[PDB]
Amino acid sequence: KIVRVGDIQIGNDLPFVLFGGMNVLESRDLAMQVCEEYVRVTEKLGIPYVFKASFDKANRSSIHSFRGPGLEEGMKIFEEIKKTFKVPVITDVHEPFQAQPVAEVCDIIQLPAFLSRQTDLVVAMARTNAVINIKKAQFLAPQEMKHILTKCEEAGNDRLILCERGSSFGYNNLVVDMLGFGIMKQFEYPVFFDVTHALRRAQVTDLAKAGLSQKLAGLFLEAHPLNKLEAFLSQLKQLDELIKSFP
Amino acid sequence: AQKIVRVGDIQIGNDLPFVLFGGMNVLESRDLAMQVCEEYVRVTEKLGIPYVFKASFDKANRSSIHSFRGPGLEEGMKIFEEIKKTFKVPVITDVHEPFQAQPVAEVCDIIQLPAFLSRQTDLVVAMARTNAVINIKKAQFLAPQEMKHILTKCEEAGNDRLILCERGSSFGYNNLVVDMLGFGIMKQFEYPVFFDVTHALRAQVTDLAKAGLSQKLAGLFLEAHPDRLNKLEAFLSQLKQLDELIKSFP
Amino acid sequence: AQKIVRVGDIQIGNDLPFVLFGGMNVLESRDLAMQVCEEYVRVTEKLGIPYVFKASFDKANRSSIHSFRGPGLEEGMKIFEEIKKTFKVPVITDVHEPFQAQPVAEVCDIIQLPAFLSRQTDLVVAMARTNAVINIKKAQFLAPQEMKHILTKCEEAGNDRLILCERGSSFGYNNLVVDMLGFGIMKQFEYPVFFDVTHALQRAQVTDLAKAGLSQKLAGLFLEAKLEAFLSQLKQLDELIKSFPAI
Amino acid sequence: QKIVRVGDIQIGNDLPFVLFGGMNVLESRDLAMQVCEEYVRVTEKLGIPYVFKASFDKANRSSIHSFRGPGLEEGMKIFEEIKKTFKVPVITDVHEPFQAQPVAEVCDIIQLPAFLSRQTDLVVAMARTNAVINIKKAQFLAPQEMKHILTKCEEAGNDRLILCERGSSFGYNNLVVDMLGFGIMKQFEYPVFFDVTHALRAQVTDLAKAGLSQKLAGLFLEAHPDPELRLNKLEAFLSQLKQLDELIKSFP
Repeated sequence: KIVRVGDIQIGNDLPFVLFGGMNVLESRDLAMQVCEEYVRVTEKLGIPYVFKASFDKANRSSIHSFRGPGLEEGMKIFEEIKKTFKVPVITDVHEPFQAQPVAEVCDIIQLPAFLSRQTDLVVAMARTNAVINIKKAQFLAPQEMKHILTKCEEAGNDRLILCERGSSFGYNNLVVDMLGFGIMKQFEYPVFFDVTHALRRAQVTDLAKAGLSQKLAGLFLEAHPLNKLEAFLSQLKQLDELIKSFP
Repeated sequence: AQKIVRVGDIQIGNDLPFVLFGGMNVLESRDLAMQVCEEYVRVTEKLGIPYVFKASFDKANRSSIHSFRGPGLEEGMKIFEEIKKTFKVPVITDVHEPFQAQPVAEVCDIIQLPAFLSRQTDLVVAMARTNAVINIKKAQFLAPQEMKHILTKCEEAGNDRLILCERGSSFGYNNLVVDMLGFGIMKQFEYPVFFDVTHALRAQVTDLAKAGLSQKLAGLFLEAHPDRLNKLEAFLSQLKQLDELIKSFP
Repeated sequence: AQKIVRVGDIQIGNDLPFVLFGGMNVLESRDLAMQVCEEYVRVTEKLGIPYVFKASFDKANRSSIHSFRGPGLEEGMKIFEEIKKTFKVPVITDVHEPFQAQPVAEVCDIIQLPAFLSRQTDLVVAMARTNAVINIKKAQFLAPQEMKHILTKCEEAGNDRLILCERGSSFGYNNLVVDMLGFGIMKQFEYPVFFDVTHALQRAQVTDLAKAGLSQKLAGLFLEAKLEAFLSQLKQLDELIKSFPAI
Repeated sequence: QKIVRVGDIQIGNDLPFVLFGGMNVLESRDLAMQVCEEYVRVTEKLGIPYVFKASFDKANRSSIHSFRGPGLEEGMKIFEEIKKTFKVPVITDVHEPFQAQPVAEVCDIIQLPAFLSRQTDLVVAMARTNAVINIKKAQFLAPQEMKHILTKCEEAGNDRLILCERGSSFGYNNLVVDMLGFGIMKQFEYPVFFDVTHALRAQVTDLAKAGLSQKLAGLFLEAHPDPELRLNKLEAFLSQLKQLDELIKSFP
């Protein structure tokens, strides 16, 4: 029900926790800059924070023309971010062997939606007793999440978080079914919602709001310099406080 | 520009406090309706929620024949006059055959175009004559953007007093999903945007209504019964609180 | 066991050769109604394909209050009487209001119950009372098994001369996808099942779907318009699929 | 319209359909050869080109425990037998990039799983082996989106591609097959297959007839001795499909 990561506490009954950061570690310079701006706002408003970014992008369109810095170099950037900002990090691992080294640097490891069924990957990630973030596949029903949490508990990892990213709706279109948050919460694991990955900036705000009204452990953001974050997160903190106060 | 629609002392719009279209599904008995309306008027007066009473006089799109449909038109419009007298408060019902558009609008301030029938011309025009306010139900197979053409018809049939209702969307077979992004898109057409929470499917109703209201909406559509009605106060409290928050955001 | 619906000297049935319900969208003009039907009778006569002329005397769902609607009831009937006289062919039309069911069923052999109006009791009942053939249109939001209620309504109201007709299902927004398994599911109710090839759209594409729909062993086709070559392939296909013993 | 040749088998949307049939997974050395033998007898007797189908690992499942298959090295020895015994090409699914290379050494056609059809590394590894790639269409991807994966293979060294249809997402835990999908995917000129058994009763029969009426290059079947399709009942059903394929193919 509650998941501790350093000193940050994560639960559906607790104030929401930002998972914000980048799509991909472009450079060390941007990683630090993005991360610095995020801590500044979140510390101002009193929102517990974790830095998000991939080191590897699987779904690219070229043999080698930019998945990001890779396992060795990405890990060195996460290591520097942890030093400077004393903040937990989160990244997603793609191949089974990477889970072990990555869990040593990264506090939370993410389980990509497309690969969420692959047994071997699940187990590799569970072995590391680091906290696993299960991304919910767009062709999957909330009930199906139970089996993914089971393999995890059977491999002896019971620090798990569900992160919703929207269901498939006809061709190419996605819809976020809000009743799914509820069905997922019965599993007693913290639930998150990925807002940027579920689809102007008007939409992102509306959808983020609509997610927190369902009473969630937290949120995903890929923002990039944005720097209009203060107005946005404050409304969310206000709403979340209202929402979590309800019997 | 955002649009404001006015009825018997009531301000309905996307930027204003949310309005309740609440009552019962169908007019079962002249007595039961009073009961329900009474309980509604108590909580709404308290919470400062502009309330309109809601109930259909005929359940046409029935599942089976010989099933209870309701009191019919005339029988039913009487029961509407009684609630309207006793509780001094507007009424909304759905009208199914074009001919009944005028008698009904004599009694009811607001008339509701049923989803299945939203596409068909004769009835739309018939409601637009009555210079009443037309509650347009969105159908589960219509895209939000497609609401534009129903808006257009009514405007061109001589009514500019319009509300859109979201009722849900088709999601495989016998399942409905409510796209939150839809409200954004419909809000652009100006005209208040309401949400039917009941007909979008216990406590899933509370979740869904909360999700709705976060989108900054003109009002809710909602159904209750003594066999539910009892836990109305606790439910609308939270909602109003949240609405107070969303509507104050700059 | 499977039901045969008999209209004129024509048999309709999921086992009997397919029947074309071909014709036009709206009765544009008398002369234009005659022309289309002439071309249909000739081409369907040449091949071995039972034919029934289809058309609307009223377009109730047109976008804009001012856009052409058709000849209306009395005028619409006079063009159907003329078609009957000239071509000695049964007709099908859709009925929009309860009071129409009788005068229409006096001229028209088959009456069609449009989707959207497909659940209104007062029209279904009105239409069943006329002892014409009911062509029940399948709504794109309604599951195939859901067609029992509409059938039952009709049966109770005193009419078992029924046909279900498939126009597609809602797939996300605006898109319609035709669930081939639907035909099996509706087939079990034993009334003749048709497919609306044209209204399953929004090309060669109409042809492909027509082929796919006919491979499921169907009472007929619903088509609006080399028509001759189109049907000839379909006639051959219908012949192959219908000679197949059960596996 | 391209034509993919494997051994003496022509594969193509204008050509006679090709059966990619076998079983779900290599439950054993024995059961493999029993399924293959039945397919081969009915194949020769009907004269329909045939490619044996079996997975060597069931990489995703519900529970971690128990059965997933023989494994890579074990599983390929079965494929060694089957090739040697019955003179028939084989097809399996590759799940990780390091596998594509030793899998192609034995299997004539490799299958890029639906879920992993987007992950570049697997695609590239496979396209290096020059063996035929059968790209599974993802349940959440529009037929139009199959161009990018084709382009990833062809720009990578390999233009011997098959597309495959497994059904699209239709609500929760439920699928529909879009028939207009076939005619869209065909516009890319590679051959297009339908996986009737992954698209979900004898309603597999009905789907296959539905697919084959779209003038496809071919089709997927799984059949078993005892389901915990029936392996002994293929002839009457494959026969019906050939007469239908022969018809659909003859049309101008």
